[PDB]
Amino acid sequence: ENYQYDLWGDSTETNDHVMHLRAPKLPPPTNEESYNPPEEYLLSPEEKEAWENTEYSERERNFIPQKYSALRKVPGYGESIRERFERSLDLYLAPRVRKNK
Amino acid sequence: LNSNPEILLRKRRNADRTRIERQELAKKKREEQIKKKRSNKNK
Amino acid sequence: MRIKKKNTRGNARNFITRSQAVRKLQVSLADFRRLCIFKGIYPREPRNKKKANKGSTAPTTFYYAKDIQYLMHEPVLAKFREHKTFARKLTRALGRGEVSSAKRLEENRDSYTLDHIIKERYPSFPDAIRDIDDALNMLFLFSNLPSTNQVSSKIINDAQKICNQWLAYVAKERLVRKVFVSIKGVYYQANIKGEEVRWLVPFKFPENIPSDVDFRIMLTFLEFYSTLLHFVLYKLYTDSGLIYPPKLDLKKDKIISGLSSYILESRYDSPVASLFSAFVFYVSREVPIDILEFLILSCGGNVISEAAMDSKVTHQIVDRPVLKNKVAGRTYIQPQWIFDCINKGELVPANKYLPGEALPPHLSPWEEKKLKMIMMSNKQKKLYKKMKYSNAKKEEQAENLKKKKKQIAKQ
Amino acid sequence: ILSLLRLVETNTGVFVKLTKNVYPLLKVIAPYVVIGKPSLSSIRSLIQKRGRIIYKGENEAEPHEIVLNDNNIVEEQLGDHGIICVEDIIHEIATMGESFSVCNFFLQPFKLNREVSGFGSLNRLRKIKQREAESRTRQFSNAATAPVIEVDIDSLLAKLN
Amino acid sequence: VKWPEYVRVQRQKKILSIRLKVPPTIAQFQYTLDRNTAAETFKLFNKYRPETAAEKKERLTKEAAAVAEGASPKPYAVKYGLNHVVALIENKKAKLVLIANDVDPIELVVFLPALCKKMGVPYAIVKGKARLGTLVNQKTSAVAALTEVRAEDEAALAKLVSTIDANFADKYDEVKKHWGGGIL
Repeated sequence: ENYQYDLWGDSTETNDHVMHLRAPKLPPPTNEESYNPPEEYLLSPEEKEAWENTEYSERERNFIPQKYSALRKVPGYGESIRERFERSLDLYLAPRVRKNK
Repeated sequence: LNSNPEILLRKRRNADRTRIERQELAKKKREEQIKKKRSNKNK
Repeated sequence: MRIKKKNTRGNARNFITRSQAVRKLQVSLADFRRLCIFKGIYPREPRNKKKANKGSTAPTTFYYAKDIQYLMHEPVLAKFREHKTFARKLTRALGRGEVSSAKRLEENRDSYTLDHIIKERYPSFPDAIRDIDDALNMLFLFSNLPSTNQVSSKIINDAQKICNQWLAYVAKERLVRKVFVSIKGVYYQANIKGEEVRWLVPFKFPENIPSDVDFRIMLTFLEFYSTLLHFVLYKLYTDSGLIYPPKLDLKKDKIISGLSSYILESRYDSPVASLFSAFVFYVSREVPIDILEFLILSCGGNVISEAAMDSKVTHQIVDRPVLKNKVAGRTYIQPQWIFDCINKGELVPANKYLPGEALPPHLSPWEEKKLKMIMMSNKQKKLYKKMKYSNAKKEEQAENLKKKKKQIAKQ
Repeated sequence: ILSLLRLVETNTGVFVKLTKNVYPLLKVIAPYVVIGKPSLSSIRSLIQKRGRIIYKGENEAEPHEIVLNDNNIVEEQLGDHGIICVEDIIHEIATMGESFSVCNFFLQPFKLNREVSGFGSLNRLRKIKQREAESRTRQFSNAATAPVIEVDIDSLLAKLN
Repeated sequence: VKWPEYVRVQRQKKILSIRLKVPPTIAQFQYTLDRNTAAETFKLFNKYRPETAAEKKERLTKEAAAVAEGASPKPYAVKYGLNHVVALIENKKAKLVLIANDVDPIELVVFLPALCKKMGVPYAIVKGKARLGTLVNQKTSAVAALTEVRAEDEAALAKLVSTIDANFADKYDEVKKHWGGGIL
């Protein structure tokens, strides 16, 4: 029996009591880039190389939007480990600031 | 002025510089390993 | 008082440099970062960067003084030291030639546990479920990984086990609200104690691991999220549901090794949880099963696969341009129908989802003013011009969508 | 025999059917290979975790072996035999059919990771423990009437995945 | 460059070890057994590790857990104390006596090669007190002996004697003569 006990129980206490706990910000909800998109989202041939010309991390999308007729025709997305790794690095290496939008 | 309090991650600097650096470093250690294999076959 | 030294007071004892944190802890940078990952400690931004330094404008990252000063007395740091002692005392045994004493050193080895580290991080259960957003994204990625010399098979098998426990529970107590299939993977939304968690599952294909990524940073995140998930799942099961941990049928794990395996014993509120009740779906070979059978069993349907072979069935899910059998008893669907029935909740008509036709666009569930510019200050002109440009860059992109829609609709 | 089965590389798997012609050749390579009848999960998890396809690159390069990422690649290379997707390949591999000789040379060999996978502190001792476990779980008969040693592949591929 | 005190002392002691003319009972060391024969001596000597404190404890609790509720031959091991080795030579029970070349006071083991040549004990000065230490559950051992042996290892031991006689004692008959350390 490893990790087989309740540790919270009746736990009402919040950790956001000192103003120094910067909650790690849940990543933005995904907006219109599905396996089957409305094909106006599908990028123009000039911007396909212009997107590849721009340096990484100063880039709006981490991906090329693509159209697929069948669900079987959806490729295994290769740059997926890179995305979680970069998020992991963003948690403990990127400085957290309290901002007013 | 009706501002919403929220938290913001600043862009981790030298992300692209180190990215390309690790891209190169990985390939270099591969090639050095291959050179080790050949030179050990000359023993 | 004597004249106080300048750059030693306010922001100088409020913050510390990385180098000063590492040195103060007398711990390696790796192990400093390992503890930083476990404790949930991050660099913080001062109002003055140079007053936070000792005067210097320099590329520097600042930690909170009392945060590092609080990390110093901690059981995990002491256990890291114990691992270092164990490391040399093992290579002493191995390097000499004695194997039995080395094997005995493995038996007399305890390890650090991340138990008390969560109580101080997420004191309440609803706070832990606010983190499980990012926790389930690592873990479901690490399930869909080939084991390398970086990452052992035991690591991936335990991660996949937790993944299957999570999928089993969400399909048990019927807690799904939204689905979204993208290029990246498949997103889910789940009211886990009524706070809507979100998480991503990749497609079941071999994943090309780059040599660029660092599988030592990601392993510690896995190590923290793994234990966090063990305690979450115990809390969930022992509160409202089942015994923990559930067993798994051996000859079921031999067939699927997915979700129809791993049987779980015990001793609605939403329209999505009431959908597909008294419906039996025959999932064909062509579709991915483990990404789809989760959804059917979650809502209230039943699954019979083509794969399991290697009645009551009312729908078949098939992705072929030419379908062979065509019986009168079944209704034939391309999976998009399921991915819309979950999102709306109202059971969308299957007339736009027949095998052989193009699917619907699949939406996500998510003059005088130029003259009155003059009487504004620079601290208002800069801001107003920025807000004008931000609305302009949105509206012109909206015009791009409209122009592209018109240029495509002609074709 | 190891050229025909394309197993020149160490830590490398392949699927074959065993008949009265296959079995005599199995006794020759038995000190070099470890055999066994896998289960449906061993096959299915193995193909969805590892898989190579030798085909043309961008425009010029031929010898690229990449990954079983897609199903449209499966269409272009197989297609007309009745095979459309990766799961259909799993079907013709698990169940002995017509297209088995078609897809068996399509996934050429598998690339299993080695056990333990290191030379160091923990890894040397773990290799020592497994190396003595080898001669217990596998014997070299050396006689002309050598009984073919079959082992659990569900347990072995739990170690190698 | 500037080094510490102790570093300078051990480097000075190293060059002092070379540049002085040395008495022939010393420098009878360092004219030591070569790599192949040393590895082959240990391929035999590793088969007779004295039963380590953990192994002895677990076995003698196995005797208690079995014999109290519900014949063995005398076991053979290497013999490893200087009082005991110079006891065993002159008994005469030693068939192969291994002597370390690096000993903290050199004066400890200076009589031993010549006492072995006197008694007719087939000795070999092997390189490293650490290397002798490894085969014997100790940090250092200075001496290791092989009195009795299993019959499987007997013929190998007798040949190890004859190899060491030919390789060591015959090549280094000049070492009883010749003051070492005249290196320019």
